[PDB]
Amino acid sequence: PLEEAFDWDEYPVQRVTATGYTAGAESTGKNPGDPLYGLTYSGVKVKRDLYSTVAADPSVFPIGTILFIPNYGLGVVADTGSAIKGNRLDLYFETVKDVYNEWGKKTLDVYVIKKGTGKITEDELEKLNETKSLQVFRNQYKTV
Amino acid sequence: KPLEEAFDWDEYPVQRVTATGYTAGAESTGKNPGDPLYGLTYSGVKVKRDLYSTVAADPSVFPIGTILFIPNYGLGVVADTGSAIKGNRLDLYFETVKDVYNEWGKKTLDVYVIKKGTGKITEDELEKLNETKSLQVFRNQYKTV
Ligand SMILES: CC(=O)N[C@H]1[C@@H]2OC[C@@H](O2)[C@@H](O[C@@H]2O[C@H](CO)[C@@H](O)[C@H](O)[C@H]2NC(C)=O)[C@@H]1O
Ligand SMILES: CC(=O)N[C@H]1[C@@H]2OC[C@@H](O2)[C@@H](O[C@@H]2O[C@H](CO)[C@@H](O)[C@H](O)[C@H]2NC(C)=O)[C@@H]1O
Repeated sequence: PLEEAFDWDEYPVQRVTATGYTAGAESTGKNPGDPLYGLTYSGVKVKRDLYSTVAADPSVFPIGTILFIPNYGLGVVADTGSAIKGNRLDLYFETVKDVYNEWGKKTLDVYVIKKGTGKITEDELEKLNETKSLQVFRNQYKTV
Repeated sequence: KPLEEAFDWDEYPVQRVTATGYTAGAESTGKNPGDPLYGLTYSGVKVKRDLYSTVAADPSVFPIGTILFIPNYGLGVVADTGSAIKGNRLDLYFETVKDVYNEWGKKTLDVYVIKKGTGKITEDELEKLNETKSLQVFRNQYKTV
């Protein structure tokens, strides 16, 4: 594939943190019908292609900057965002499902603690969450 | 210390799986808020993010009620299922779509800077890049035919 087709290490390298996004309201607060729906900060339409539109911090990667992003592809800096600051990228995908599956999808090892019986109730789930020996870890997962 | 290193988890059996995130929202479930069935899992339990969170899996692999420890997510109780959740597949519940984007989808990686931009980009410039002759062989893997 493209990752192996060229010696990319001849180009400058930048460590970044990257998430995915779509043109939809969950990312942009805009919906179909809005005048600027689907349009990046630069004015060009969002695109997932050989060269895809990506979001970055203009002070780090100016608009028009061409990047190669492993496991995503070639990217042209065309968009920006309030949360997109510093060494941060946001990668355009067509659908929320694509963000979940093409960037969010992770292969990893999980530990099987107890085989289930086929049932679970609210009471049992509450009992598990009230486990005394684990309350010290609980604030790390509770939102409230 | 983090839960991920507070116990010798390798004492327990290990299962390689492919995992994604989901929410109660319509993008995942097709249900809208106001629906009395909104946020209701297959097991009849309400979706929950907590010490023990509700996760989705294939019952034939992980029966309902199965407790897992998923690194960088937490302890999970299999309480949900899904048409696409088959085989060694897990779907991890998050409260919002942004949480799925940020808390699961966020990756630290190196990218290569091919060319620094001038501060402007046009549709025609982007089109010409995508029409690069020597790269049309690679284009099938990114374009959605
Ligand atoms: C919270 C946050 O930073 N959201 C970003 C996320 O990353 C890129 C994209 O989605 C971004 O949306 C773009 O915001 C810019 C600044 O308000 C707008 O000028 C762009 O038109 C908008 N892009 C699109 C495709 O709508 C969000 O602001
Ligand atoms: C595409 C797909 O499989 N989506 C899944 C995704 O993973 C778990 C959850 O979201 C799942 O939603 C649950 O579907 C089950 C039937 O398949 C229903 O019985 C559950 O009530 C439903 N869960 C919720 C919280 O609505 C989606 O079907």
